[PDB]
Amino acid sequence: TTDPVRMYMREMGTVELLTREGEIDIAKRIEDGINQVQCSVAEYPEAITY
Amino acid sequence: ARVTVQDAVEKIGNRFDLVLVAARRARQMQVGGKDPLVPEENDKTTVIALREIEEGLINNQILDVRERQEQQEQEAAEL
Amino acid sequence: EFDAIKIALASPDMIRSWSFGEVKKPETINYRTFKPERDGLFCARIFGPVKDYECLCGKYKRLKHRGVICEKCGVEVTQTKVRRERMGHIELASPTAHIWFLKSLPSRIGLLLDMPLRDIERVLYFESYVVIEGGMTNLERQQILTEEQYLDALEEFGDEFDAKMGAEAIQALLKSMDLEQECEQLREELNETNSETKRKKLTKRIKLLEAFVQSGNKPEWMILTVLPVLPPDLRPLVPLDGGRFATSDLNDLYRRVINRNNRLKRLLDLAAPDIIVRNEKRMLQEAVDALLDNGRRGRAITGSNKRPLKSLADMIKGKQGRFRQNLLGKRVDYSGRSVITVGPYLRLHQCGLPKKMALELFKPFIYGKLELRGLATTIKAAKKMVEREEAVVWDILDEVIREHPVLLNRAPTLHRLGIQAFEPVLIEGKAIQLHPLVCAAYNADFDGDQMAVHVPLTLEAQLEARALMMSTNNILSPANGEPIIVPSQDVVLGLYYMTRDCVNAKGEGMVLTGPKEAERLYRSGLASLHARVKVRITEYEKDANGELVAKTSLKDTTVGRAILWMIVPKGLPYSIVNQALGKKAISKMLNTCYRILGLKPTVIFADQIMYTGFAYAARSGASVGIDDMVIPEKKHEIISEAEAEVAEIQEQFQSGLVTAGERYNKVIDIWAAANDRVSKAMMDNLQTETVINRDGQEEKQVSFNSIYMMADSGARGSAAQIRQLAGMRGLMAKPDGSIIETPITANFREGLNVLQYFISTHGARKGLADTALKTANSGYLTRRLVDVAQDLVVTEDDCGTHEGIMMTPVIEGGDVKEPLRDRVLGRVTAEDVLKPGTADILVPRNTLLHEQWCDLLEENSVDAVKVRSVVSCDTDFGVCAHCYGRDLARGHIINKGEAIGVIAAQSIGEPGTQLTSSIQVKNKGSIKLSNVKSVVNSSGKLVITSRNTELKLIDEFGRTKESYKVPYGAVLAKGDGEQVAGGETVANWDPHTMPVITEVSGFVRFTDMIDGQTITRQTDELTGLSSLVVLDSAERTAGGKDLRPALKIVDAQGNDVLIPGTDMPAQYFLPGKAIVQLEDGVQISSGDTLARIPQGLPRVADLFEARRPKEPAILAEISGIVSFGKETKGKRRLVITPVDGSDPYEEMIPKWRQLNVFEGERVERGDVISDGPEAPHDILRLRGVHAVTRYIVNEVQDVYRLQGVKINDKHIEVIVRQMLRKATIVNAGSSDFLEGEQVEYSRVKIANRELEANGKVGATYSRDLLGITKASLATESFISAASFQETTRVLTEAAVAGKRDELRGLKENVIVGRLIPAGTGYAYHQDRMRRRAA
Amino acid sequence: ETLRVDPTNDRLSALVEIYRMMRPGEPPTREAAESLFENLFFSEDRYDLS
Ligand SMILES: [Mg+2]
Ligand SMILES: [Zn+2]
Ligand SMILES: [Zn+2]
Repeated sequence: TTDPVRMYMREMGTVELLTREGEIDIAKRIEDGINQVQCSVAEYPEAITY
Repeated sequence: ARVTVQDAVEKIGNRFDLVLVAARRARQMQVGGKDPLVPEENDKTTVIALREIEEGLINNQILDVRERQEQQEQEAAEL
Repeated sequence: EFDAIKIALASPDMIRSWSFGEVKKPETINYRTFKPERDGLFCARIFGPVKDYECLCGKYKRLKHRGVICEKCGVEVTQTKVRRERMGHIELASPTAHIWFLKSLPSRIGLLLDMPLRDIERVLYFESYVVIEGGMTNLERQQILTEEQYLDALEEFGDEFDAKMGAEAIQALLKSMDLEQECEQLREELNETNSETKRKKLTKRIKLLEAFVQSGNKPEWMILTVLPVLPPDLRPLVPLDGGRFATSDLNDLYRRVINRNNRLKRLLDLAAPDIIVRNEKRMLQEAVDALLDNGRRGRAITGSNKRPLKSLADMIKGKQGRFRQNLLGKRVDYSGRSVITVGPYLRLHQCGLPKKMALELFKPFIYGKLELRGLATTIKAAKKMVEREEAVVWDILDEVIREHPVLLNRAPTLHRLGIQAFEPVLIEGKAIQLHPLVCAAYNADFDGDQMAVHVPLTLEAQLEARALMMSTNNILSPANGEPIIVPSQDVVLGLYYMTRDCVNAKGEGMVLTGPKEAERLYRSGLASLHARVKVRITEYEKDANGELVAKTSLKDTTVGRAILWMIVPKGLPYSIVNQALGKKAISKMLNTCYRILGLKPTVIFADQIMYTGFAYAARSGASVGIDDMVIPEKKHEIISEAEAEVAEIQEQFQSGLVTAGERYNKVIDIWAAANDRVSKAMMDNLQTETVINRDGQEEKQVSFNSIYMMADSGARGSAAQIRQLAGMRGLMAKPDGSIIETPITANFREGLNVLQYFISTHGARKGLADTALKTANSGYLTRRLVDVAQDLVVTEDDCGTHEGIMMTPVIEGGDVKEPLRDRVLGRVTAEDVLKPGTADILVPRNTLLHEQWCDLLEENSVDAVKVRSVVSCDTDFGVCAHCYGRDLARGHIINKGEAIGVIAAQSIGEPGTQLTSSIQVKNKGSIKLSNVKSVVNSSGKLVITSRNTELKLIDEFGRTKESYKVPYGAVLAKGDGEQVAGGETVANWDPHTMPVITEVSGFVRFTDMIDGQTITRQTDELTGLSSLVVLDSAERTAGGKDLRPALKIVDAQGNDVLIPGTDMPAQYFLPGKAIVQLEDGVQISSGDTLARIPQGLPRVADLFEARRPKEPAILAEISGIVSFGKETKGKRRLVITPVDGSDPYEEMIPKWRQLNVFEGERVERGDVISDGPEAPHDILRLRGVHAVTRYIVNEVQDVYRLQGVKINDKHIEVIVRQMLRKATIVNAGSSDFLEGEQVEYSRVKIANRELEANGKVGATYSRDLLGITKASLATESFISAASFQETTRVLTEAAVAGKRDELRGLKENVIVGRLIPAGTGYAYHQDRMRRRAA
Repeated sequence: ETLRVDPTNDRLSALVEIYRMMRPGEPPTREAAESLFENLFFSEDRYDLS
């Protein structure tokens, strides 16, 4: 059957739930990402002077 | 009056060319380029056209000759 | 203005070329003030201004500008009709499959990529992957994957690999494909390899490919990139009264599409995860596919409503689409509608019409005459003058009516006499008065039915309605030459009362000088209306050449006949009024008057008949009453006798003597016998009951009962209904279709009790339900028949061919059902026909046969005539007039131009409402046997070895009075050519016993007959002759399973008896239950049995549709010796051995079923191999086109003449022509086509006659019959294939093909609104065709 | 004969077959299937003969 809401449910049904600590772990990965892009800004002097 | 169109079918055949010929003739009598060649009995130009067909003095050939004659008189009336 | 309509695909560059704006926002209009929102679905700079020549802001309000655009807000200041015209577009972010090229049954993306549709939907719904030209490493091109297989292929091959998913993948597939390389590939696969059904699918795909490349299309246009939008005034959002709006649901659809497109652009801005954008691309696919054609998904419903909304293909396709609701039939101004009524004071060229309708219809004519005559200074004054209805306008209206025909129309307009013109006579009243004789043409009774008037505005339409559609022109049906202005009910009663004779009346046997003193005697009251009287009448006749020869005499007639004689015109003889003049007789009277004196005396004669019929029906006082239905004194006696006989059968069933079924059959036979005795009692108690006296004792005569006159005149009803009023009424049938053993022994003059009436109610309700359903199906049959045959127009004057079919009379088993005369009357001869003395030319080769020529046919002894038929004509794109015939409202030959397909299909489908041993020779003559091969037996009789024998009873005049399909192996008493007598059973076959008769005479033996296996030993109780008889397939053992029992002959010497004349013996193979009566070494004679083998309207819509019959008659392909092959597969191999040609044909026959031929015989091509119905395909493919058109016309004329409805055969023949236009070519040759390609017969014919006129070889074809719902869509003109049937498949099939439509045949010209190339417009199209490209 | 046609053997595969054959396309679950077959013919709410 086509019923693309059900195809959406089956496409997302493979992704499983998170524990209450895995959210903090993903948030710390987000912190690592913004940390590394701000440290990438930290080497570039023209953005600083801008 | 004109109840059946049978005599006009006997003069002009094909029963469909009759409509076109009578239409052209009745336009020649309604738009005032001409005037009837038969006495009218307070008929409309339809019935007068069919009566001019039944008297034999109108068909496609006579209308073509008369129309070319009017065109030749226009060419003579250019001056 | 323009020529042929072209259709193709839409490139995104083409779509940006159409559109005058991108619709970026889903708003429609501003809510507070209702100005349109920029730039929503209703915009200004995209589509147009709201008001006539005015910007939206107001900077440009007048005609000071028309070219400018306002720079505050974009408005191109023009007419607002431009807003009806300019289109928009939507830039779709992700591409999207077009649902019409995805979900129609011959799917185009499906068999263009050669990929199954479920995998394509699996790609488009992001469930899988597909490789897109991913090189050659491990993965093929069309090889799909899954996600895990995609990770497999990516980790195993990191690069040189390409596989997307969704609409991008299908678009890359269609873009990547090189077409002509695969064209070469499939041509090689169709040259060397042969995989029959699969290569038929393959040659269909290569037909699609080389049709696609021949067009100007690209495949990736089947995926939408930029979606066009419709103009606003086609999807309007207009105010109703009350501040509430009506939107069309296309606004919902475009709002949803624009909304999800903006959402997908917004998601791809924010770099969404893959699950979300795959969700959104599936949603945008669903939104577009719901906009293009909602209903091929889960049926996305609208808001605040459960009802499913209406998409674009809902607006094209169907009963409510533009093709059938607003193009083929339009609602029309200058029309009116009111209840109809009689008004018998009219001549039939005129009808009544009300003054109020005549004022409302003819308003602009009255306006014109009033401003011409100066009574109204301006036209508003003319409006107020005709509004107040002042006394001066009625003379004006009488001037504008006088010679102006109106069109009268009844709503079921089946045949072409439903629209007729009249001249109006103004009526004080509100009901259209309609002339009575015309009403039988309309099928209009006056029980409240209401009719519609239309007004020819222009001058040509007035001349059309007078010359073609005036009521005095249509006095002959287009279905047959019978009069359709037949006098119907009161007038025939007035006649049948007027022309009759009672044995004693006033003025009995006096003498009269003419009709005038007949009228003076009747109207003074001295002599009665009907008394036998010698009068002097003067009849004229056409003896010389159009000359009225007068003869006068004293005819012995009645008074009323003489009074009617004043009304007969000059030409007719007196014998037309000397009989009783029922309905049949008065129809023959009008028919003879038309076929002699032409049109004008017949019209004025029909008017005078109607007047005198109504007048003397008023003078008749013919009145029904309760004493007018005489009950027989013999009624209750016969009912009591039958009530004793059913008690006899009741006692015989309670005695256990009979079973139930034979009891039931005996009881129903004796009740039918009692009903027949009651009918023959009541008829003799009605019709001769009047017995009176003159100059003697007594004398009987026909009765002056009221109901007998109303049944004998044929006015209303016949003796079935008179039977149900006087005698017992019938035997009713229960809802089973079973029929009750206790019939209704009470008529309506007596009472019916509750149970009898309750039983009768079921028959009444079944009748009503059947009339409703048959009305619907007859409408559908008419529609299919006209839509298969509007393209056919009489176009050429003559083709000059020698083709034709063979008209013979249709006698079959009984007497004549339709003679030779009224079949061939009206047609034309192909070759000259000759007298029974040969080399005597009675007609030349091609003359129009009229009634004197059929008189010349009947004065001689002709029986069969070759006739030019329209199904075998030679003309391109029509039927030449000299081949068609003559039958029309006129009597002459058909004119060049007039559409006959439409009149033919109407005359077939119009009576669709009305639709539902041994030889016992009757007549005497001589005997003839065609295709007979027989042998004299020992008993002096004659046994027949050929089953094609046709028995003809030929009298002294050569014609055939009876024919009998002679069964195989009958016992003839007389031979051939001997004069036979009536009642003499010549051939007496055994119909329960299939004969195994021979030509030989000798000792019957057993060959390959093993006891206990192929044959059992039976010892008879009755006869006692024990024998070895062949058994069934279950009991015959594995040795003798395939081994068959055979019978063969020797003489006294032991040598094998050969057939006298040939060298083959008679070795015959017996089936199961074939009883061996005569054993080994037993003498027989010539032809003795070696053994014995004991035991409505949807018919028409099956014939013209030509559906395959359930049990087909099997027929031999080529003529040759029949033989058997292998045994016991469920089938057997039927092998043919032609003498000259190459033999090796064999056909699978399911060998359980009884065959016809024996193995020793020989069959002709097209001869039957078994019995039952046969497909028209077989008859066309084997016998010939003449045979299949004869088969259709004889079968459907059996179906019509069962009801007793006459339809001339021209109409059925031209529908047969329109069936078989397509024909597949076998040998290509010098032509361009293919070995399996289906192209129309007229197109290959003009190709060959260009090549065959040259020295090259032509293209041989195979004619192929198609049904009416399939020969109408397989057409070279797609609007005639899209106007009625399945629309989506036709538009997509003609959109992938780039097909060009040249308007070709009256459907497109009704669609596009120009003249019709059949009627008066034929001269216009001929002038244009002479002008066009010359 | 009907048992020889039938694929399933026990109660749970029967409920899984019904729950897969009423809401197709989605994977089944034991207690949801039990509540479904409860709510088809044997619940007082969604099924009623008067
Ligand atoms: Mg009615
Ligand atoms: Zn503006
Ligand atoms: Zn022809």
